[PDB]
Amino acid sequence: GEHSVCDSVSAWVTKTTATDIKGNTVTVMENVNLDNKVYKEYFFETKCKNPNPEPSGCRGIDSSHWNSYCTETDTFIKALTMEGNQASWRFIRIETACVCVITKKKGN
Amino acid sequence: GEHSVCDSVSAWVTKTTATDIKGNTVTVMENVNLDNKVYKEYFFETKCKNPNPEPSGCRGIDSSHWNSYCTETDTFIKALTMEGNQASWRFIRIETACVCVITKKKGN
Ligand SMILES: CCCCCCCCCCCCCCCCCCCCCC(=O)O[C@@H](CO)COC(=O)CCCCCCCCCCCCC
Repeated sequence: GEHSVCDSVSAWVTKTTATDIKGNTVTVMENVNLDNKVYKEYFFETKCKNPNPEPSGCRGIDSSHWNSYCTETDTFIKALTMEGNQASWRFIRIETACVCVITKKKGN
Repeated sequence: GEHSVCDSVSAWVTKTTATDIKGNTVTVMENVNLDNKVYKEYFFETKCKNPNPEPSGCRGIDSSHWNSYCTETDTFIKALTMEGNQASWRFIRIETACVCVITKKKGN
């Protein structure tokens, strides 16, 4: 009977553009060519379903002492890309989890 | 001014063994040998450093109504695996974040 403190939505997605590990925005190839056959590029993306499952932020948080919200953390997936017209293999930034972050309130 | 609810540790790693997408334990290659160019397989994994970063469980949790602990979640990354003579690409699992899990009482 377990709950996560923030709700997530995971799916397989394709991207046309992404941002690599170092920051460059880069075109992500529709297809890739390995072992004389073509494959599409898919990515397992996990986003936040919303930033406040509970009206007071993350779930099960002590609201009296903590303000909170849920936001995503990234992973880095190797993919075939292109910056300008130079094609290269790079690690690109895919959202991989939905995590709660807290701000010690003495104000909000 | 902000804090994580559970802490995490990330690094780029090599894998000799790995759990596949269908549940099987499989062995990852040393190198991917493309066009007579060869590349090791690097994976970005994030783990928790602590199932409970605070005595109460996860940080900021209303411990009075909720029990809590932080655990890894998995992403799915294509790696080149082998069993003996037969190499194949398969989605293996990689720990990508530390999330807080809660159980006790309220719901909503
Ligand atoms: C069913 C079988 C079908 C297979 C087709 C796949 C379809 C799925 C979609 C996904 C597509 C991906 C396919 C992958 C195919 C592999 C091709 C091999 C080519 C190798 C080239 C390569 O490996 O890519 C490398 C560039 O050659 C990049 O490797 C890096 O140089 C090494 C790691 C360095 C990390 C540096 C960061 C340090 C910062 C500290 C950490 C803080 C972080 C914030």
